[PDB]
Amino acid sequence: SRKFFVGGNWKMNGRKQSLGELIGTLNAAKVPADTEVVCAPPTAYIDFARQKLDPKIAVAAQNCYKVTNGAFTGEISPGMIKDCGATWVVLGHSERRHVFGESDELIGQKVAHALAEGLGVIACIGEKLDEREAGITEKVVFEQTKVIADNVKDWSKVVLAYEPVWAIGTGKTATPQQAQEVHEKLRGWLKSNVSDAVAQSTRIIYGGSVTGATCKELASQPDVDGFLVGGASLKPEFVDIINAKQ
Amino acid sequence: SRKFFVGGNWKMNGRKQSLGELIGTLNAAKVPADTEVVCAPPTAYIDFARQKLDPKIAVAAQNCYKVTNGAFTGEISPGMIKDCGATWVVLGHSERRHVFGESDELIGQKVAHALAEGLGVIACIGEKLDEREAGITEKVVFEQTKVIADNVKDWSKVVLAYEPVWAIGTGKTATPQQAQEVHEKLRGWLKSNVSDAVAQSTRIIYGGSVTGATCKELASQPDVDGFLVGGASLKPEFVDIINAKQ
Ligand SMILES: O=P(O)(O)OC[C@H](O)CO
Ligand SMILES: O=P(O)(O)OC[C@H](O)CO
Ligand SMILES: [Br-]
Ligand SMILES: [Br-]
Repeated sequence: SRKFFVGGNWKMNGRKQSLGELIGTLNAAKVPADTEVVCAPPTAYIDFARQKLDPKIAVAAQNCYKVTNGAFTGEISPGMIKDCGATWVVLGHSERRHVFGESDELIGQKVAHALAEGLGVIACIGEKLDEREAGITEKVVFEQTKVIADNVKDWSKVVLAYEPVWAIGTGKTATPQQAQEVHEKLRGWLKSNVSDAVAQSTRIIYGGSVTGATCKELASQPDVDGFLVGGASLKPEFVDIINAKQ
Repeated sequence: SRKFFVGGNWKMNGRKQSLGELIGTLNAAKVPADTEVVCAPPTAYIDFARQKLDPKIAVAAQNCYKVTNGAFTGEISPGMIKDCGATWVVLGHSERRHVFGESDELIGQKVAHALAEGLGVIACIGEKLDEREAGITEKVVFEQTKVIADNVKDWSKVVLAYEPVWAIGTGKTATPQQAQEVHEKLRGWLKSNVSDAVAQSTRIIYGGSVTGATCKELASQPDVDGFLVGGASLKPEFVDIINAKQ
């Protein structure tokens, strides 16, 4: 079976004192069996966080660029992420796509480079409000997933994260059934376009709203394999989400 | 007189071993009198670099966002930069504007927030090839400088960096006279729109091509107050640029 996967995306939050406190709480949690936990600190704290987190929890960068070095003020490369002791990167997050304008083409190029350099990738996909309302959820997320898949040589290194962007900051609520419906369609895409084996083994994690009170029900959806958690990842509640299958 | 200012923008280059070596070379340089030196490491290495650089050299972040915390995967805030021991940030660099799409509006908002939080800002301006060819250099760089100035409460915390984007990756060469001409126009803008005192005291540094062989002549231009150095900042040659007024 697919190992349950819980990522905590700290986004642009934290300073050393409060992140050290958060890390103490996470280090003290008992990670259940067949559960994989990854935390993504702000870029200025990747090295700091990796030093303080126990190795039972992996560290991800929140983003990277598509070449190993160059004239890209403000960027970091996979080589730097590895040099700081992290082993994952989040790519294609909805904030990168829709606040910072990152294109599918660029995201695919980043995926190829990060994977070639030995990182795991949490590759994020999701449709916006206008896309959902127009009925093109499948067309959008299938094209996003195709670009990712076109840049993957080794699917063991990839986790897909579905973000219901249409239900984040819009007034719409995504129900667990609506989440499950998209996850099933994505898994069917993998079966038809990559292979049945890849479809059965790839974790597809949910990146919409999740709390301690809702995580059990979401995790019980048959095609939801874990979470990419936003705000709750900064709080002790994150430990309850780690235990959503318990 | 205006203190000569030399910034080294390492861009997306370096790993701990080679950056430690570079830092050893810079620590061993004798900084001449009335010369201010600032180095901008990749974001993953701000803290590392500040720990290894002697305090005679300041550390800058290569970019930041416009609020202190929030849902901005891949960003860092001024509060995090200060928490890592850095005291400057580079804002508006041509790669952020023209590779990553950062608007003037956003740059002004970042300037206001970084300054309010106590950082110094190296605020970058410059016109592209099509703008130069259309004869609108002044209109472009004056509007960029106006947005910056509209977000400055304390000009002692600001350095302006002119980047001749029209002469970077285009086949065009900016001559020292062409650089001086723009720096003079920018200083005249400050006189007419801020105050004569601000015009006389604000460093306007050159962000075009500079090497050990050309730095003396550029630094001798009357309105060129130093450099924001790109590739040479990764090499021992950077020490010769520090000494361009000697
Ligand atoms: O970036 P989000 O997740 O806050 O939502 C972005 C939407 O596309 C709004 O344009
Ligand atoms: O970002 P530069 O400095 O390499 O030049 C960008 C130009 O605007 C090309 O569009
Ligand atoms: Br805080
Ligand atoms: Br390297």
